[PDB]
Amino acid sequence: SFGGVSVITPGTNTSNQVAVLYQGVNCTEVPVAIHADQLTPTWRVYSTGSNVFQTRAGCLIGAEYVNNSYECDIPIGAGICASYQT
Amino acid sequence: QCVNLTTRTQLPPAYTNSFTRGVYYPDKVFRSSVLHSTQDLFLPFFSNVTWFHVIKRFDNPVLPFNDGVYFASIEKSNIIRGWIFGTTLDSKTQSLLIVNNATNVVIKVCEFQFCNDPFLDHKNNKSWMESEFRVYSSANNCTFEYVSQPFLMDLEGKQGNFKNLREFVFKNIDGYFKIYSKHTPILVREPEDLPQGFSALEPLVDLPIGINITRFQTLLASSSGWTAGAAAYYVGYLQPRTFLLKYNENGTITDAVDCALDPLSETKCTLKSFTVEKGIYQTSNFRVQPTESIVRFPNITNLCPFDEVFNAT
Amino acid sequence: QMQLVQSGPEVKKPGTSVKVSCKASGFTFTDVSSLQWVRQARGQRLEWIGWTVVGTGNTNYAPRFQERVTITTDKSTSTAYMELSSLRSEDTAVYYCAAPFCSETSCSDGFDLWGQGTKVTVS
Amino acid sequence: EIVLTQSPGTLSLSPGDRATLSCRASQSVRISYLAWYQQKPGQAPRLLISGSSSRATGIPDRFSASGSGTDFTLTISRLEPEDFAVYYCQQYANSPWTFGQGTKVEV
Amino acid sequence: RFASVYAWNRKRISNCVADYSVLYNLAPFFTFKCYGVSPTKLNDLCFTNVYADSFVIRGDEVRQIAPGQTGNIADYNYKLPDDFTGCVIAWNSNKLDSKVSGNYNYLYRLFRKSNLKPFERDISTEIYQAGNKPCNGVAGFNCYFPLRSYSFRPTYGVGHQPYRVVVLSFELLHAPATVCGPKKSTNLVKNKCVNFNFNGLKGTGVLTESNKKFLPFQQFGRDIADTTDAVRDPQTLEILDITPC
Ligand SMILES: *[C@@H]1O[C@H](CO)[C@@H](O)[C@H](O)[C@H]1NC(C)=O
Ligand SMILES: *[C@@H]1O[C@H](CO)[C@@H](O)[C@H](O)[C@H]1NC(C)=O
Ligand SMILES: *[C@@H]1O[C@H](CO)[C@@H](O)[C@H](O)[C@H]1NC(C)=O
Ligand SMILES: *[C@@H]1O[C@H](CO)[C@@H](O)[C@H](O)[C@H]1NC(C)=O
Ligand SMILES: *[C@@H]1O[C@H](CO)[C@@H](O)[C@H](O)[C@H]1NC(C)=O
Ligand SMILES: *[C@@H]1O[C@H](CO)[C@@H](O)[C@H](O)[C@H]1NC(C)=O
Ligand SMILES: *[C@@H]1O[C@H](CO)[C@@H](O)[C@H](O)[C@H]1NC(C)=O
Repeated sequence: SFGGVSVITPGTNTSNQVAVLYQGVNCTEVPVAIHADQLTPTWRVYSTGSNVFQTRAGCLIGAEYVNNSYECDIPIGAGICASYQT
Repeated sequence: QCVNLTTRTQLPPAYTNSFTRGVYYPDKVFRSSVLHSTQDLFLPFFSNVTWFHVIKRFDNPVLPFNDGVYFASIEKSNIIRGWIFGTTLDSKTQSLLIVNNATNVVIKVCEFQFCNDPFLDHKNNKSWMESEFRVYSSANNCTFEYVSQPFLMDLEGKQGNFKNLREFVFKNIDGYFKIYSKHTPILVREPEDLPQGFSALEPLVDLPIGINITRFQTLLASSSGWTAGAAAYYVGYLQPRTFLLKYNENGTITDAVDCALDPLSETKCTLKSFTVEKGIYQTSNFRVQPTESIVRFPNITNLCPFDEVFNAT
Repeated sequence: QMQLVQSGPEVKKPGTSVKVSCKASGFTFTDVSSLQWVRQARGQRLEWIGWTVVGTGNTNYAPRFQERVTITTDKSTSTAYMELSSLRSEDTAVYYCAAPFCSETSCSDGFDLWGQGTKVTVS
Repeated sequence: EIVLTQSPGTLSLSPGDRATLSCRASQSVRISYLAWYQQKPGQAPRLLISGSSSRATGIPDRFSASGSGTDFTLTISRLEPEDFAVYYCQQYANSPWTFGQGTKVEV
Repeated sequence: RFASVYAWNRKRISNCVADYSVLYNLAPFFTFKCYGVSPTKLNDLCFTNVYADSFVIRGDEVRQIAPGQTGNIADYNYKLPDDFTGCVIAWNSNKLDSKVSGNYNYLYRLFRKSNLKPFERDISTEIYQAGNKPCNGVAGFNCYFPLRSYSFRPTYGVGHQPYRVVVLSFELLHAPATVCGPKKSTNLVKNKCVNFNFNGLKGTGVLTESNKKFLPFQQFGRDIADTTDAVRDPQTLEILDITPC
């Protein structure tokens, strides 16, 4: 199994908290691969982070999913945009 | 003279996170006002180092070693003095002898038959002196001899107010001995945990001796029993990592980051900058490493008639 | 398969010498493997003669066989030779060569493999 | 300089019964350098157990080793009619090796 | 006398001038191939440190000293790294090492638990146990001696004569040099387009004064393009500053 990794970040001064997207993967594929010497990125702690929301571009970890609507801030893909709010 | 004193006492250790310590100069070149990305063996940021405390204690094992580990001591009394490296201590495998008593710095690689515990600690009750100098017995074929200036020593010993903080990372590359060292006399506090800050590690002994390090001891400084003062020393292990290093205009390292700590640091070193703006950034890929090896070749095991062809009448 | 082979029974005459071989295609001499030689007479207890090391070439003989037997091992041809001299009627018996299945550093304390033996008789 | 005696000298038991045999020496104590063998008429001897602690290739669990001292013992749970043969005890540790005299079992 | 295979000596060559003319002038030097350099350009470069390794091996195993070679002497006795820089010299020495009565003072490993990484240090001669059972004391069954002695006699044909071997290894131009070649210095010229040759560096430019502070273990300066632009004069230790015409 192979793929891509993207990082969702607000400005560095604004905060130091991020969200990570796994491109084009069913969200149950990555939790299995959480073991030492098994993933190229070594920061597998994040995979067991915040609640996972599955999208058409892959599930993103570390950001929650509200159901109201705002203006797009950071475009995720297929009708989803992330933002830094209260 | 040496004594089989034995009567060793041991206590459970502690754990402490090393914040940012353990950064040294990778190469022998002068760069200024740049950002340089280097892959090498480093101490990972926010790693867990094993803290040890000495009052009524006696420890001298080998440091679990892979051509380099990190060792940081907070002291005032200047207990640790010299270096003795050896794999069998049998006068067959040439053993090190690095000695700096007051001002001399003698390096000698020679076959040695040492004692059980080469100790300079024990001699004349409270008082300290350079006793047990002849820890070795025979010096048949000694290769290298060299004299240089010593470290910043402390006269006699002082209990408490441990201003001095010595950091040593041990290795040696291509035979070049490299015990990188940094001695800062800045501890305005109790020992407690390791301090917070940044400081590089110049190679203090970058010298062509030649042999490598795999099992050794560090020399700690009547002939039985002692009541020493308080001291603390910390042990940490290195791993292969990629670091981004910043040089200021004066040519010295100011700040650094490691790629493989957090996604934030990952994109920081992908963009080759210390600040990232709001957005979405693509970074290293996502692979799964193989877990084992399998080999399947055909079952038959005969001998191909090669000598008949090659050595016929 | 993993089994040793040997020559056939032989008949000799007094005042002569023989060479006995245990070249086997079912076993690899390699460098750690060693083999011993045993002799079986007609309804008699087995007696140990000697065993030799392929790698270091060291031998080990009986206290009474330092005058008429020589043991040598050739790794290139993967064989073991004994030169036997002074063959009387008491030396007519069946010879066996034994060597454990020992490849590289892995092998046990017993000689599992066993040659069928050659019947040497001298009149 | 080692002499081995195997006991009992002869046996005659019903097939399928449990039997046990022993061998004795006079030299130093060793348990891991002892091997047991069976030789059949017209066939080379075959190995049964080595070192009194492990089995060879293809050896069924019938042969069980025992003994912790200088004595060496072997036990057979059932006497299937093909096992009627002679047993040999062999040591390795000491001066040049020497076998035993052999124990023959009868029907 | 040269040391055994398993105790190769490592000699210090530093703070002197090396002339390779006499080295390459010896008639019986045959297996002389160099990897990182060319053998005729050893007299014009400065090396930071030079090491020499001496051992005597059989003729059939001289080919095992090339880097990356696999075998039985290149796994338990002496292994060269894959990034080797320097070169080896080998020549027959059947005249001296061999003896009429038999010389048996050359040894080498026969068994080992595992192979050895390049140059990693050891001598221990403890017994090696083939079987799973632990063996101690002396030799016997499934526990042997890991040493065998060479037999060097004139009766042996080609392929068994002793072959004296020496290996030279050295880094290249990343530290204050100590071993140099025979060359003649001159007077330094300031603020003039010249053709400098500073301890191995050939370039063109004008040399000025610089204020940047070099630590005692540094000799070269570099910039973003990774080209040298500040060098320290060997003879007199001020810091210059290289800029093109
Ligand atoms: C820090 O980032 C914020 C992002 O909104 C920016 O407004 C501010 O000017 C920055 N401060 C700096 C770069 O010192
Ligand atoms: C992931 O796989 C499960 C199991 O087959 C399936 O039910 C689900 O539809 C898949 N999700 C996506 C986003 O493809
Ligand atoms: C939207 O989410 C809130 C909680 O996050 C929940 O109470 C509400 O029912 C959701 N609305 C719909 C239409 O599902
Ligand atoms: C301790 O005793 C051992 C065994 O007698 C001996 O080998 C060793 O040299 C002794 N060491 C000292 C320091 O007396
Ligand atoms: C690492 O150090 C922290 C800080 O005290 C501690 O809480 C944690 O238990 C340590 N973990 C390990 C595995 O030692
Ligand atoms: C170091 O050697 C010098 C030269 O003899 C001597 O003056 C000095 O006292 C020595 N240092 C000691 C003995 O601690
Ligand atoms: C110091 O040690 C020496 C040798 O061990 C001894 O002769 C002397 O009496 C001791 N002196 C004191 C004050 O302990």
